[PDB]
Amino acid sequence: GSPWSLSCRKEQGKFYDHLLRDCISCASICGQHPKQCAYFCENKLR
Repeated sequence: GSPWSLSCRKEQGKFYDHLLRDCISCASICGQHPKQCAYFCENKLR
């Protein structure tokens, strides 16, 4: 269905950035990440 197939899982939490077409993490960008990674370090959680 979706284009989510070339993603990579190095840690427990991660995500796929379309605009980048690559697999980006959420913990590595804590504090300066999109809304998708809000569940890691943001109002959604912290």
